[PDB]
Parts: sequence; structure tokens; C-alpha cells
Amino acid sequence: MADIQTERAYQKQPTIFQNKKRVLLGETGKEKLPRYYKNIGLGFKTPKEAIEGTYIDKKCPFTGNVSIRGRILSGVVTKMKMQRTIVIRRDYLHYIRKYNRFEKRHKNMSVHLSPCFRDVQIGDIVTVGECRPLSKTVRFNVLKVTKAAGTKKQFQKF
Amino acid sequence: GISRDNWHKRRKTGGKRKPYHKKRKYELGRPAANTKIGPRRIHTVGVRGGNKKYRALRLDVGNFSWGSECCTRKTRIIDVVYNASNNELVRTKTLVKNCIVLIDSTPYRQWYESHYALPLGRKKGAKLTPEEEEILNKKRSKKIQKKYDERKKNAKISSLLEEQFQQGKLLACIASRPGQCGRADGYVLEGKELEFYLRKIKARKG
Amino acid sequence: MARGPKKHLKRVAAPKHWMLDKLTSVFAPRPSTGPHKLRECLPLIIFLRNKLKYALTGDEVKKICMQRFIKIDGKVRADITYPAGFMDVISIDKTGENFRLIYDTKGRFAVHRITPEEAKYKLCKVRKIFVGTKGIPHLVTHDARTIRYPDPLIKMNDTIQIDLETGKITDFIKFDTGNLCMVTGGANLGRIGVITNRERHPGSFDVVHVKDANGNSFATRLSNIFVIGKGNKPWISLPRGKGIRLTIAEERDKRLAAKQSSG
RNA sequence: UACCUGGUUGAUCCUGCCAGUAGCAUAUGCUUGUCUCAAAGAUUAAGCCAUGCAUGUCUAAGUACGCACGGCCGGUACAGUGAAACUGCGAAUGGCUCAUUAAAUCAGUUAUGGUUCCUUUGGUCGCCUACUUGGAUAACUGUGGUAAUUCUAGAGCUAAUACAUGCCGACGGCGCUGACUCCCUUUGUGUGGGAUGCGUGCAUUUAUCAGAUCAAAACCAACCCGGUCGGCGGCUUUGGUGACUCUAGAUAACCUCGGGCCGAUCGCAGCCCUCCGUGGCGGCGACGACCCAUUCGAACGUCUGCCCUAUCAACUUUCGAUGGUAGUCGCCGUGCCUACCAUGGUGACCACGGGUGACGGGGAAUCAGGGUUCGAUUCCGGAGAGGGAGCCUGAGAAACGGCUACCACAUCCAAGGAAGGCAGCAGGCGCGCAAAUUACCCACUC
RNA sequence: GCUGCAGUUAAAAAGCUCGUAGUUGGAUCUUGUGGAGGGUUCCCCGCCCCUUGCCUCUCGGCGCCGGCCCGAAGCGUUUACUUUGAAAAAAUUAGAGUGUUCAAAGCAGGCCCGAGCCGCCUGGAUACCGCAGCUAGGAAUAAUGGAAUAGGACCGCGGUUCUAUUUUGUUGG
RNA sequence: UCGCUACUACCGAUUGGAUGGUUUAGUGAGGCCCUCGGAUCGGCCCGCCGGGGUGCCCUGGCGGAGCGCUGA
Repeated sequence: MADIQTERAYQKQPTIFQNKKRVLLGETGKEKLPRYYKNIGLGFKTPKEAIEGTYIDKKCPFTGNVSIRGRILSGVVTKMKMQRTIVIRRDYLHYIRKYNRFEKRHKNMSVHLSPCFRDVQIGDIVTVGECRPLSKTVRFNVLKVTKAAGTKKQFQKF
Repeated sequence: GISRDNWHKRRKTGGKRKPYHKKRKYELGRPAANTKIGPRRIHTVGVRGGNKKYRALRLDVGNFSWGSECCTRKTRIIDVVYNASNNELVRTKTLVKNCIVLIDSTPYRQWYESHYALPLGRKKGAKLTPEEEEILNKKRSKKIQKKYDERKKNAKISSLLEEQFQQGKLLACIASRPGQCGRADGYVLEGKELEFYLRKIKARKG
Repeated sequence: MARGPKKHLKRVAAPKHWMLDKLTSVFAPRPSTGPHKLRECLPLIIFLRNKLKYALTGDEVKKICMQRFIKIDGKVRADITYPAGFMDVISIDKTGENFRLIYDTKGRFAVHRITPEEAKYKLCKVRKIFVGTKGIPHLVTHDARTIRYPDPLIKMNDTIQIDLETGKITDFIKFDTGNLCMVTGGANLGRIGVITNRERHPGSFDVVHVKDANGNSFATRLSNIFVIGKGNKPWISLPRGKGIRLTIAEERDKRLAAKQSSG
């Protein structure tokens, strides 16, 4: 937060300016930064954690430029071992009409994950949404994380 | 020729795809501008759908701004100091978006002196008294004080700013693509950026 | 083939609501560019020799249109093809005839003759609202007219009456439940009935239920609905058929009842 | 029509294959009156090609001093008819072939809030020259060169909606400076007017500001109104989407010239003058141009769907493989590319590799039910014009009825040079089991 | 040989066992009565506790006499399955109409008047479209879900911290 | 087993031949971009004449100088 730079360049949000008006705070006060966020719409809600916290990322939709428009999908976490993204999976069933049986098939996809969510673990349900391309194999972003399935992450007393 | 295709390059699995359609005009390169600082040379380039695109080589003026008190004046672009994409570009004095460059700093003082009625850092007060005091002192009756009173205590001007006027240079940030626009433009550094890039400059060189 | 735009459309590629044959040659007319879309057009020459049968060859239409007996939307046109579509008025002043292009319950552009008094205006849907320069508004319609300074309560999916003579709409209808609507595309076509209910989905492809005076309920997409007048009271003249959408059994019964194929 | 029959034995009952049977499409033999419909060099050699033809285009309305025709006489925009030539537009459509191509092509479904768009349709149209500016080219006239080409030189003319220039009208436009001046509080501050300056249409690039209303009271400071000479009650201001750093607004600037816009263009037919051919203005068109919308699309992107093969099981990476950060480029989004940094990505749910007499789909043949086999081929999408690469013009092409080079071919030549690409319609050679007329015509359909 | 094959001897069960992937997996969590549609109980409102589970409300209509009542707004832990809508190029195919001389086809055509009507009437249906995606209803069947180291319910209170910009006419402390 | 004919496959010296496609290094046509280059052609200033005007001005014709400055 007090360090968010490690680059060879300065990191900041667009649509923010630093005024040089008035002078009198005493000790400390306004961190000289109002926060930027926006609504996503479609019944999805911005996290409190985004508005509270400090990160500079342009590829998350709660802060940076990128819309969610078109499709909405789900998935599940399978792996995370990359920075500001994850890998996910989609289990589904393919039918054959000669037989009357189904069979299992899965694909894997990457998708970008905001620094807002940091409570992710491998095995959580995840929700995603169609976006403009961000990268070669990223076309999506997260909208929501949830856990509501068998063998939960922490003991029942919630 | 030099192209910006996408039907080359491996897929995720390390697979290759065999040659498909021959190169086309809407997937196309055309070599880099590589614009410097010098006397203005501009080339007009025909581009797709019409609507000509200006490529600027060797600019020497850009329209920077001081949005703290909202004045923007045309000023000369002296030299490069920091280029946050590469180290080599600074050495050959190449000018691209988000560089850090130097300016003359002249009209910003003229604007300040006339509007806030105070000079910046100065070598001596001896220079001021015969001429350049003629503007600063004023003969108005009635609006020697009446205008200037409202300008007072809105001109504290910060420490890192004031010291730079004395050198005759200021550190501003290119916020344009000169190779696409045909113009250099930008904003001048303030606040925490201006603290940051000083430290990078002193770190890297010297 | 393609490297740029195409300039041919064949017979069998062409839509079926122009009612083309298959024993005249490979090409079909193809409407040239204009305000209407080619899966919603009736090209001009198809009105003049595949409906009304004044002309017999395409060369005859070229000799007719030049004389300037033809108008479309109160202005004069003078080409073989023009893309007139739903809710436009053709006007031949020499014969003293006026037509209107509207849908049968079959879903094809019929002959709906009208008084010349009726043919002084048409009904136009609003599709987009766009603020122009210096605080001036605009309308956008399906017949691609940009009418400036509309009343400030008219919004999209409303309909507005336009005077062909002077533009500058005189009156309008407001989109509300229980008002009378016509369908302009989709599987249901040409049906007339009141709105009854609406349904909204955040996202796209909202639907709009409909009910008629024959006690049938059906639904269609939002963007295929067009308003014609207030509840059970069109502000336009209506053809025979009137959106009933009879089954095939009942249509058989009518024909053998009147015994009608001779006069 | 949901069907079986012959053959292993001395004889019998099984297992099992072979043969018989019917349809479909290619070749071939033999035969052949009349009537309608019509597929046809795909299989093999996307082998090679003589000759002919297959894309051009003028209205009342861009440019007519052709010594053309014509004239009723002319040119005083000046004829009527008009070859040629400049100018505008099209030639990126169609036609043809199936070689390449296994998540590619393609189909269904979705997305531009990531972009471009000739044209049509509808809007957009005033901050010593204007009674009209500047100077050359063709046709044409005349003289030539080369063995030869839709080759080309030199000389003498003359045009524009080609080319290059640039006013006027009506600016009585706006904000911030305030020479000053007036009243009451010296000032400050409360006031009213004010000469004098600079910027003040849209488009272009940058910075900054605004983009409003929620739920109540108690005193003090500056204050409106209901009204009075220290205090009570009563107000508050664009549009749109599910969602944008949207739309529109304000402030400070940037300006592209030779390289934004704001008409020096053309044709029909009328008028009015404190009045006599001028000063004025009205209708109907034609063309051109800037921006917005529309239409026809174009281009990328989403989800799902694929034939054979493991005697192909690990693959991919600084010769970018996967991701992060910044930049360049491009119509835009994007490792597309570059710098710096991280070490990922994929696979027994078959990756990776190899094969395909594999273009894909809409479909076709057979068929009780379930299937099997085929799809070069009239519709739609794609790819390619001998093999490769590069590029000009244009809104649109990496074009081949455009160009340049290399490579493989092949033609003419006076040996100096020059010219070419039938998988367009016919036609020839070759190849093979295997496939038509160097025909007639823009009347239909476009 | 999925529907629909065979493996003692006719061609044929790995020598035997362990074992991950894959495939498959026990039982168990609600029934009766008046009105309406169909019998003589049984299958749209309600009732025993439930009945399309709830509230909370507030903004824009309906009411009845300030006060009160009920539709629309969040949804019932999540899916498969099934049922209804939407959206699906033509030709082909199925198939309606029409006497092509009958037919293969085709999309036409049929009527009364000497011409003296200057005309009349009518068709160019309908079905189908693996998937996957979009929509609404059902809750049996098959997966998945909760408080056992407690938190569900009520304006139950305390302790602690942050923040919202409305009102005392307006603007500031 | 051995002997006799037609016929098919395999191994194989020859480090077989032919054709095609990959691959390291070297060489590299042609176009495009960039940086230079200036053959060559004009314009505006001073003499004489023509026109207009006040030795002189403007414009046209003609010649020469610096070819000065300037464009293509």
C-alpha cells in the first residue's frame, strides 16, 4: 500500500490529479489520494475490499478499464501459480446419438484475477464473464468467488 | 512485408499450425518512427480507409501544462533524461510516450509573475529593479491591491518546484504518441511522481 | 471470391417473401443501398411486374421510372430498384392510386390501397436518441430520418407520425401496456394484438407478450414489435385478415364454403 | 415386403466362410421407332499451350476554333450533329479450379462499450480580381529514331468540375485585464458605469473543472425573501445504457503548410427596381465537399461441435514458450513486436508427432427400428491463379485480363534487344479405362 | 452384434494377486377433507402445522370508510432430466392446393358479358432443423448443500471504531 | 528332407541411383523505409521599349549582371 511500486515506472490510476491547494493538516491526514471505483451492474456488487484497499491494476473491472458484456459463465479453480491470473476448468458432458451414453470432457482456461480477492484457495467455485482480450490466452475476468459445495474450506460453525 | 500477423506463433500446447493464407494489407508493420529532437521534419502517410496519419521526426516543441493552476503554454523540449521502457533510447535521444524530458521553463514564470505578483527563485534582486519591476510594481489606483489580494495564499509554491526554476529547467512527462499524432504534448510532473523519478535518475546515472 | 463488396444476389439466395419463381434465370434484382434492410425490403421492380403486372420486362420499368410518375415517401424516385419497406407510401398520381406496404398474416408485403388523404403521412418507430452538438437532440428511425427537436418525453420503442411534406412530427404514441401493436419480424409476423404484459432481462433479448381478440397468447422479441395505435383502436387503416392467424384447417373450410375461385 | 437359397459328410445336427440375390454410379459390349426433361476433361497431370473472343462508359447539364458534316450569319458563355483527347467512374463484381488446409476451414451461438466503411437515404451548410484569380498539357499542326513492341523523341499551338490560388457579405459575438470616473465605510471592502487590449464556429491533440437532490436541530460570523432598525420560518436547478474514463457542457491551450472544413463549377425557365441595365431576388435542377446517422459490408473476438494412427508419450522456451510492467506499430483489441522482470503453459478426458486419392456446410445413395457409405460438382463460406517474394493505385487488392525481381518453362530477333502465363468460353497436345461446337445472340435474366 | 453376438470342447479368460486413473455403488427426510374440471373416494383456492416461502417497505395505481387492505421489488442451497416459449438461409425432403393432353414437372390459374365488364375472383400453405446457447413450468428420479470444538431467532443490551451528507431560508465555525 | 517349373515376399554388397521436402553456416536479387544527393527547370529584385501612374513606380515584352534570395 505504502509501497506498490517495484517497476521502472510510476503506477497510478487514471482520472486522478494531485492538487496543491491549501496547506494545513497537522501531523497527517488525507493520504492525498481519493480512490476510484465503479459499478459493474448486472446484479454483481463491488467488494468493500476494493474501495478500502490500494492496488494499481488496469485489467480488473472494479478499478481499471475493461467491461463485462456478452456471456457470463462459471468454473472452478484448479491451479494458481501465476501472477495476477489463475487457471480454471470446465467439466461437462458430451453426448453421442449412435449410443445413448454420455462421456466426460474438460477444457482449461486462464482468466485474470484482481488483487482485490486474496482469499482464493484451490478448490473454490469461481464466476467469470466475457470481456475484450487482455492477453493471448486471457479473454475474461472474475466477477465473484464463492464456496457452496461439499467438503468446505473451514469447519462448520458459521 | 514486415507484418503484424497472428497466423504465425504457437498455440498453448506447443503445437504448430501449417501455413494458411498469404499476407494481407490489413496486417502490416511499416518501420518505427524513431523520432529525435531537432528541426521539424514531418511526413504524411496514407493509411487504411483514408484519413492520413502524421509521423513526426525531430520535433522540438510540445505543449506542456501546469494543471495545478491551469495554464498551458508552448515551450521548447531540450533533452531526454529518463525513458522507462529502455536505457538505450536515452543514449540516442529518442522521444516516445511517457518519457521524462527537460524544458525552458520560461512562460510559466511570466504567467506566475503577472498573475500572482511575485518572482520565483532569483540570483539577485539587482536585475529586477530597472526593468521586470515595471510589471511587478504597478500604477493602478484601484486594483494594485484589489485584484492581487485574492491571489494571496494560493501561491505557496512547493519546494521541489521552486528550486528547479533557478536551473532554468523542469521535468515534464510526454503524454502523446509523436509518431502517430505528429505532435508532442504532455503534462509537467508534480507530487509523488516528481519525487519518484528524481530517485531513479540519481540511481541510474552518476 | 470476395476482396471487396458484392453486387449480385441470385434467385435462390434471395428471400421467399418476394415470391420468386425458379424458371427465370440465375440472377434476382438485389435492392441497392437505402434506409431499409434487404430482408425487410420490397424492391420497386418486384412491385411492378411480379405483383401489379403493368410491366412485363425490366426494360419497361426503366422506361416508366424516367417519366417521373413514381413517388416514394412523397418524393420522386427514378431507378429500377429502390428499397422501400414496411410503412412507406407509394404514390402514382396519374392513376390516382396510393398503396401502403404492410404485412399479411402470411408475412409478406400485400397490396393495401388507401385514400390519398391517408397517404400524406406514415408511422415511424424511434430507435435511438443521440445528443448532438451544442445541446441539440436527435431522433433516429427505421426509415433513417433524423428529426431534430422532438418533444422531450418521446423515447425509443415509441412511434411518431411524420408529415412527408414538411417533416417535423406533429404527434406521437407512447409505448404502454394495452396499446395495439403489429409484428415486423420473426416467426410470428403480421399478427395484430395488444401488448398485455412486458418482460425485462438485464442483458439483451427482452421479450414482449401479446394477446389478440381471438383469445390467443404468443410472444416475440422486443425489437420486432411496432406500435400502431392505442388499445383496440389503430391510428392506421388495416387490411383484410387483421392479424387473426387462422390455422390451415379453418382456411380450407372458408374456401369450400364460399366456393370461391370464380366470379 | 422387418424374407433368404446352393456348397465340408456314407448319412445327421452345428460353427464358419465362399457363391447366389436387389439398389446405387463409373467404364464398356451389343442393339435402337416417337415424345419431354438434361449431366458432361473432377478422378489421371493445380501438366503445357497456337489462334479468336471474354470490360468498358455521355446526358438539357465537366472540357468542342477536328481545316469534320452542317450553316442561312453568326460566336458577342454560344448551335444542331460530332471523331479524337483531357476529366469523372468501373475494372477488388462475376466466371473458374479444389492444390493447400485436422480446433484450421466451417456450422449453430454470440461480441464490438476494441474498430473501419466507396455508395444510397436522412440531417449538417455565415468569423489596379470577387462582374470571377494564377500557368501548362493532350487532341491538333509539323519534323523524326529503332530489326521489332498498345515503343517513343524534338518543335509550334489552345482548354477545365484537370492543376495551383484566394476575397467579400451581416459579426451590432465572449471572458478576463480596468486607463478611469461616482456614492457610502481612508485603505481594505461594499457600488454603479467605463475607454483601451487579447482570445472567442466546427474538426484536430493535451491538461483541468463540472457532470447536483440523501435524515433532523442548538448558538456564533457574512446574508435573500415574507419585512424591519437584535434575531424567526421558505428554495436550489441536461440526456442515455444492465454496466463506460459515455453523450453534451466549462476553463486553459494546441493548429497539418507543400499535409482539416466553411463552393472562384454547370444546365433549365422567371422577376422586382425613389428606374432604366443596373442595383437587387425567386423557382426548378446538375455536380462537388466536411461531419453525424443509415445501408452494404469488412475485420477481429466468445461458447460448443472432427476422420485414421501409440511399431508417435511426453511436448513447448530467448531462434517468445506462458504471464506481469512500459513502449513501438496497427483501422482497432492483443507477445503482434521490443525492453525489463517472473517461470510458466499442455497431456492417458490422448497432448505432441505422423497419415489422409481430407476444402467445409446446406445435402446424396441405401434403409423396419438403430445405422452404414458418399459429398470435386449449379446455393453459402474459404483458398488459389506456373512455383516463391515484394509492391503501386484505390474506400476496398498484398490483385495476377496490375506491376517488379528470383526460380522452373517457352517465343521473336538484323543478336543490339523485346515480349509471355487458357485452374475464363471454345480449341490443341499430352495423360489415361474415361468425358461435347475454334456455333448463334444481348430478346429474356441481371 | 448401442438396439443385438460369442469365448468348457468349434477362433477365444491375462499363471496368479495387489493397485491409481476410468466405470459403477445399500436403506432413510408428508397424508387426509368443502368449491371447480372427470369417476363413485381419486387427479385450480384453500384448511389441521404448510400451501406458490417472506418481508419491507418505498416510490409511481386499485380499492372501502386521516385510518386500513392486496398485485409488482429481493428469492426459496445448486445441476441433470422433463415440459412451454423465443431464435433459427433458400433449394432439397415430407406435405396442402392446382386436370402438365396423363406423368416426370411447374407455381400457377379460374370466371360472365356479341367488344360494349373495359372487369371479376383466387393461390404461391404447413411440417422438419443433431448439438450447444437463450426462456418459463414441474419436483418424482440421480448428484450437490447446512448448527457437534455452535449460531439460528428478537428493536435483547454493553463495550469499541469508522463513515454518510441532510436539516435549523442561504452561506461559513 | 532332397530333385523339378511358375510365383510372391524378405535380407543384401553396390557404402546404389533418382526425385521431393527439411536443416546449420556463408552469399544474397528486388522493392519499401530512412539519411544524404541536386542533374534540371522556374519566381522575385537592377537596363531598353510598350501600357497605366507619380528621373522613379507597377505590370507586360526583350537582353545582360549578382546570379543575390526563393520554390519545384
